[PDB]
Amino acid sequence: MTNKEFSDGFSTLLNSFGITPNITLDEYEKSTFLTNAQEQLIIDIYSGRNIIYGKSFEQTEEIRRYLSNLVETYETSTKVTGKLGLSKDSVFFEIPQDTWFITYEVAFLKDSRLGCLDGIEASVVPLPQDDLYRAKDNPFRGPSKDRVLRLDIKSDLAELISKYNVDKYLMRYISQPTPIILVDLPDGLSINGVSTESECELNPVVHRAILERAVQLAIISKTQLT
Amino acid sequence: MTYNELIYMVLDELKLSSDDSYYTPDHVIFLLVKYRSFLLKQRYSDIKKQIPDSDYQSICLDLIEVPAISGEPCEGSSYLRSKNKVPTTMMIGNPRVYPMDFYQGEITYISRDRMRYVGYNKFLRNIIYCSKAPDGYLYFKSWNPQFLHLEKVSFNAIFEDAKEASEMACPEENGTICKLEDKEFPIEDALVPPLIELVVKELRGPEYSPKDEDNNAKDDLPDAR
Repeated sequence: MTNKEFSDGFSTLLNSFGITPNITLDEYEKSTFLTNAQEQLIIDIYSGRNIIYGKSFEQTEEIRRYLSNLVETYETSTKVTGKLGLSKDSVFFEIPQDTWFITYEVAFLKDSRLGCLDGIEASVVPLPQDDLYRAKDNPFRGPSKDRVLRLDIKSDLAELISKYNVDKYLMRYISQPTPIILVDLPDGLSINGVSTESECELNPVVHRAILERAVQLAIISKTQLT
Repeated sequence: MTYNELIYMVLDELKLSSDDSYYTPDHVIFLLVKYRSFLLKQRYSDIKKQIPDSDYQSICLDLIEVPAISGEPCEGSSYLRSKNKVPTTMMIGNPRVYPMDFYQGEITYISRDRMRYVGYNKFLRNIIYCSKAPDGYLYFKSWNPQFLHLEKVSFNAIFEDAKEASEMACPEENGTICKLEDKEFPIEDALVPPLIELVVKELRGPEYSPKDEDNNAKDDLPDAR
């Protein structure tokens, strides 16, 4: 559906300007509720907390086709220099700043101590801070040629603790969706920092689910004190 | 295999990964070292069997001449003894003290009781004998005054405490391994799965048991607190 179609279908579903009691919303509130429904729906779908689907990020073809247009892949070889880490062999990499959730994450190693296993594609294992001290010396769960431990820290950084030097950092995440803004907003207003019109980037299948969730959100908004 | 691999296998079987765990790796080392001797006795005490090379360890000792009792003239001949206390061997393997070369020399490791009376045979008056005294040191005895010049020996046996004999481990070519976790655990692989099973069974029940958790000047275990 297009922005015109979002607006028209949304008005039809709310029975705006009908003879029965109804709700009429501005295009700004339509944008607000559509965006809120979009983000709530896709977070619930990623976490698997939506009862109607009850399915996780890539657990069926339905969810694949819903959130296929948010997954972006990122590479980086620049290491942030001045930071304090929990290990001498700890390197820091900057996050693309539009990430929500990291789903795949990999590091490539370039060390002369790796023999003929140079450039070994090592899995990045996110580890809690309880496990770190006892995982540093773990030979089965600690850093190795086939394992890298990643810890999240402030300023959107990723502390990669590795036994060997890390040259590159490959990662695949769910990206910020473009908000659903049905009209170029006046000066001052914006949704997620966007002021002009902005079409939903997901597949058309989930647009109607977003529409009904937005309608329910609007009804709750106007009928939470009555 | 090393102490680290066995320790972390036990820990991962138990999933004691958090630093805020009641049972630390030290419990694991203690249980492993005791259950090793337990299994070795259970397997190699009933009837005599071949002992592999994995069950053994070599300690290196530095010998010092000591009086039999004190500095008196009539207190008997002097003995050599290791500078530091020596681990207790188990009676299942092939204990041997060798002069830094396993394939040469004859230094006999015998019982404490036997070494009271040795060397009276005229053909055995040049054989060095060894035993661990109740003092805890390895004492040397012979009728050939040349033995008192001996300065260094290495002792290969299935020692009853892997930690003690590994701490007394001989210097390697690269150098000494400071951390015990990086040294090699003394057991055959065919006895490793049983050892892990026994230790994991030993700590599985205690792992999920309740604690006296309230700080209230009270015993809270009867209430399953």
